[PDB]
Amino acid sequence: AKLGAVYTEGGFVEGVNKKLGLLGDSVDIFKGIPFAAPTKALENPQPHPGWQGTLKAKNFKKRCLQATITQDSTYGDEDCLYLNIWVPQGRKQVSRDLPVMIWIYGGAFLMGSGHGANFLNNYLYDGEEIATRGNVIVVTFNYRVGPLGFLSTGDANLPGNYGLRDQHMAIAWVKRNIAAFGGDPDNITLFGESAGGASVSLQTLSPYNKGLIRRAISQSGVALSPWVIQKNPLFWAKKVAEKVGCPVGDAARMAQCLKVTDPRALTLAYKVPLAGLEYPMLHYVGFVPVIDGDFIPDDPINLYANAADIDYIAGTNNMDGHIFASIDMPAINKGNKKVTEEDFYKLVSEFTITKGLRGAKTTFDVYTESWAQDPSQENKKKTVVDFETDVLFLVPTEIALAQHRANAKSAKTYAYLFSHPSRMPVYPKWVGADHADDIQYVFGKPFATPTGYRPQDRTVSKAMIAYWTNFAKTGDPNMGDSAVPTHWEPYTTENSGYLEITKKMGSSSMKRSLRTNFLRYWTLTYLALPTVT
Repeated sequence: AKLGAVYTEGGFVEGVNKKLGLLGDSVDIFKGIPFAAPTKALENPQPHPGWQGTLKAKNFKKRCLQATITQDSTYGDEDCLYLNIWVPQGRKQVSRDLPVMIWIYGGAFLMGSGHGANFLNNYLYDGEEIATRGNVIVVTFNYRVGPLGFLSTGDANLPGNYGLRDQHMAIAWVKRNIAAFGGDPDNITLFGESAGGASVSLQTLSPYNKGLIRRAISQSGVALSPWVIQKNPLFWAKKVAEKVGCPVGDAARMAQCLKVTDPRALTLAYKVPLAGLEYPMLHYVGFVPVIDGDFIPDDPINLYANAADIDYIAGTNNMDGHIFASIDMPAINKGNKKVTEEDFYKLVSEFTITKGLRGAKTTFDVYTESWAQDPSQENKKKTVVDFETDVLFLVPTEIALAQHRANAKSAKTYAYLFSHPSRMPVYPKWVGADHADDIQYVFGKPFATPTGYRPQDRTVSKAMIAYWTNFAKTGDPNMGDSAVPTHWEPYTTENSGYLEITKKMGSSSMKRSLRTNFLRYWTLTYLALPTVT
């Protein structure tokens, strides 16, 4: 079929019908639809005026102004609030009442875009595969990142979270306009990975979204992950100020100077160091969401009631912390490099800053019990990985899973562990998936570009897309248009089980207590420890 021209609040818009096979099936593709007025530096996103006639939505638009790969130069543009839609069309009647999935990309909050991940093959967030295979509409979009999206003074001079508002603007635009495209506005499901999953989590927790979101999915990132909230934004806003010439004496004088400073200078202001250096990487991402008593009313841990009727899927990857570990202690991946005990303590010492040497021991005490199964070999090395996976992703996710059940009313809750491997690990037991590995399966890359994947990869992808889009459709990953290889049991304080995703989905796929030992340590004792200042 075909949609042709569609009426949106801002006016008509025309996409591109892409024939999918030869019997009539296709997909309508809109790229570059504006959901918010061009942006003013460090100012909240505003409504879009509209345009006259028909907007030709055939090409992606610029990603938001952001640092480049080498933090050498900048690419993008401040006129980036655009979104793209994919609508699976059948052979007769155009589609209607389709669940709607809105993707929110990650990138440590410093970079990314709706088309974001790309190359000479094909962009990674293309929603054609998810759209057509799950019979759902897919929206991707851009939101301000880096200083321009999260610079904040920690008060009203410069509140921060401009990026989160952009997300909000697009989710709202979808709510009021996705019907014209054949989507069910009361069935919007948000999904994202890393900063994307933290963002999905933060949006479900914000009162600004009352009545907008029906369900949500956090892939390796929830609002509780330690890297998500910037506890001392002002410090950061000063660093930028210095570098760009603004006075760092009055919070209010420096904020108006920054609003006028060249957007590009602000973007390049701060530069994250090399690769193997001084501290852990967490200590380096600074431009992030902030607890502003407005969009994020209080610490996210006290906001879950706001997600009481939002079904929720949250999970992490097998070796989610691998790559981060491999930068704070390169030894991990060298079959001839030693892993010290003093080293690992220097590290956990860093992740436990706000808890003094006390909190450094307690943590060190818990993670070290290895009766040296491998003082410096396959074991103590992996515990370095598990420390990173736990702090950055597993534990925060488990705390959010629980906090979401404990506040549930109608909301169902589901957890997962992604363990399918895409590459030979270093050690034969460290088999699994690294950070971000899940994206390509959720986006159906094994089908998109079959030639770059193994049959097993296609199998994992087909399963994950089926679960995600049955969930988007009914709130039950098990129920919908796609068969799933195995029943996925809802998370409850009691059962508190998760589904392990691998190439061999079976009944033993449903696991339970995952290191309840550390979850327990962290929540029961570390958290209640005295925060030294």
